Amino acid sequence: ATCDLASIFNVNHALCAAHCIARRYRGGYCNSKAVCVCRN
Repeated sequence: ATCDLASIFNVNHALCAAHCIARRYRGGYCNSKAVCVCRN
C-alpha cells in the first residue's frame, strides 16, 4: 500500500494518489514493479 522502495523516487505514490484520493478514492500504491497504481 505504501510503495516498494522504487529508488530515488519512492514518493511515486503520494503525488499520484492526490488526484485519486480527491475523488474520494483510496489513492494509489506502488506495485511489485515499483510503479504507482492510483485507483481512480
